[PDB]
Amino acid sequence: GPGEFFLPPLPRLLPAGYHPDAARIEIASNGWVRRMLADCFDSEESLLFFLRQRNGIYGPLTVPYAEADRAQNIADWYQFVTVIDSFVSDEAALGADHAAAAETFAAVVADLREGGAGGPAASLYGRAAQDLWRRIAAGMSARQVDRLVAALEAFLRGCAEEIVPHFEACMRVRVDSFGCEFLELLTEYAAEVDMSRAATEGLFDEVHHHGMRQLILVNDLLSWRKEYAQMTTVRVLCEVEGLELQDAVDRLCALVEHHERAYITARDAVLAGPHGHREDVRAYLSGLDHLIGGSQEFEYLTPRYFGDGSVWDGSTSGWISLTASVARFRDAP
Amino acid sequence: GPGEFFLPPLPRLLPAGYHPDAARIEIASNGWVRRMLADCFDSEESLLFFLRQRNGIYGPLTVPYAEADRAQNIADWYQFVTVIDSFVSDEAALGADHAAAAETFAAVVADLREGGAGGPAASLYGRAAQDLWRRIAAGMSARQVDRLVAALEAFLRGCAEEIRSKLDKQVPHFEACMRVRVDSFGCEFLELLTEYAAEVDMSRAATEGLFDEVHHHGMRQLILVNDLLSWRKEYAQRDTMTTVRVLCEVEGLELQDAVDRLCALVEHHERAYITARDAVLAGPHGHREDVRAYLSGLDHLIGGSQEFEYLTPRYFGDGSVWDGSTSGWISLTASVARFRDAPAP
Ligand code: NA
Ligand code: NA
Ligand code: NA
Repeated sequence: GPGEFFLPPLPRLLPAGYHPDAARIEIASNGWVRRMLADCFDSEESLLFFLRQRNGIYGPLTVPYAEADRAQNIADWYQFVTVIDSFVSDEAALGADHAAAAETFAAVVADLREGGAGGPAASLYGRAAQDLWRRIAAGMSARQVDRLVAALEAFLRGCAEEIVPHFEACMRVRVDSFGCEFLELLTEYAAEVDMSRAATEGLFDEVHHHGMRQLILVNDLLSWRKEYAQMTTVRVLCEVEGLELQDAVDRLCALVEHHERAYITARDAVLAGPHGHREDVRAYLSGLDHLIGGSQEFEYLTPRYFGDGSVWDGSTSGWISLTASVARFRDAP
Repeated sequence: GPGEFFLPPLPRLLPAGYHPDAARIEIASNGWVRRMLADCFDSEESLLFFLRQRNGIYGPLTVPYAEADRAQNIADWYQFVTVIDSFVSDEAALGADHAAAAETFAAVVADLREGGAGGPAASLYGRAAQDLWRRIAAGMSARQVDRLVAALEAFLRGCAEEIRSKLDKQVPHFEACMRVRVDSFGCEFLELLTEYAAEVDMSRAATEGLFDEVHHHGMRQLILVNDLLSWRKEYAQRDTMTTVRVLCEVEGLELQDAVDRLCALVEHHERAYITARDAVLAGPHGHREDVRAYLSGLDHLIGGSQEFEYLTPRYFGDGSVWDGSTSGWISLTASVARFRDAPAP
């Protein structure tokens, strides 16, 4: 096996800012995870393992421009989806199997839209979902709440089902599963805009295609240690195309740059076009800029990817152990 | 011995603010610790144990009003002082007889005194101290630089007295404990660094004793809160210089009685700090922008130090993650601790 690969400097063209309250939001998010989601963990050990991933600072890194309340709401949302994704591992815990998922999660979310706790199916996470719905729905248009309903249903269905021929079919499945519709809706929420109409008309089809593909590729690169040990572009290149790891990494880093520059081109085309003068469109596009820059800053930071025990030292390029329990970028092999 | 104690709600009357770049300053401060101090630790794994304590967020929690560069300088200083404190506090690293202790300690003293010298340092502590001195002394008046020299000397005198208290197996009476800890806690450092962060020079006012009451009560508040939040980690260790040990072993109090007494004392000194501060603010210097900036700086030092001490795994155990709770039952025996609303049955 390789045991060690080199991650070169990535373009990092887009703003990566921290919310002015990022450190405090991470702690208050951690507090909310204990209060609302403790029962999803089989012990204090498992909860703290999760809290050590610092998932609570993702929100403030993606929406550094947002009002503190909305930044807290998004930080708690992302911890919530990560807990349910990673730690709610039983059809009993989630409230449905793959068979029952559709009509079950339709009724859970129907109940949440009404201000309830999503009923017996949602027993270990419905108080959590209710608290987030209360906070977030209040600052959303009714169209946005329709979209949140569909987004949360798909997410829980996606979870129930979880219990390639080529690279592009990998990209298609990574895009369908990354939660892009959530990210897009929450970007609108943070920026206090409603892009519901412009988005159905396809104004953002190109910026979303490149934006989300950049997010996914950066994520596949920085999550490769975690995934190697457990559906990802790195695995497709190595196994389906038979590339050496370093060649796969080099290919994916160049692909990050392709989609990053193409995102900027496509964003600039909307800014130059007949909706580009609109302030809400500008605010949304700045939102996506900070989501893309901030997600990558977050992905360097998290012990979810560098191993429980790791503490980021700010290094972003160099040699990294594929296998070691705890990793960091070293300036030599 | 008791297995737990109850920490009642403390007054928490003073502002605990985070620097707007706090998260980022912590990471960069972790980077400085690896670049300058990696070789102070026995391994990568002991370096990570130290980095997991989040000592890098102390700076941004105590000078949230400062410019980012000065906040970074203070963040790095506090991490460095925490390393020095853990080395001199460690009988194995230092020596557990006078002779061996004194030789090791003399090397630490000589290394840190290289900080403000003209020739390059050879030691790990010397190069770290030189780096921090060059960054900080650049933002200081000549009088503040002399005071920085005196602050290091005060800190080292205090460390020497804490070391001797272990060697001689002697718990000080409360007033001798507080008198040592004003040195060992680095109060002169914190005062000067608070002027530096606020970009003021209080050298003249301090010489005239404008802040004697403000300092007396504010520093006592800081030391007492630190003693309460550090007890979990200090309780099994021996002859350490903490008022919890003074009240238990010198004055014969049961742990919970000692804790309750020290919480009453935190509130005494915290209210006396606010009264003393308000007197300066109402007095013939109280309109001065620099005086007001300094006292606002001490408010944030006092509030932020307490916030930091609740969050750090240095106190709540490696692997702990603060949930924001500030009062309740705390285990002395658990490998990780947090405040609970019931005792262990
Ligand atoms: Na902050
Ligand atoms: Na996980
Ligand atoms: Na690192």
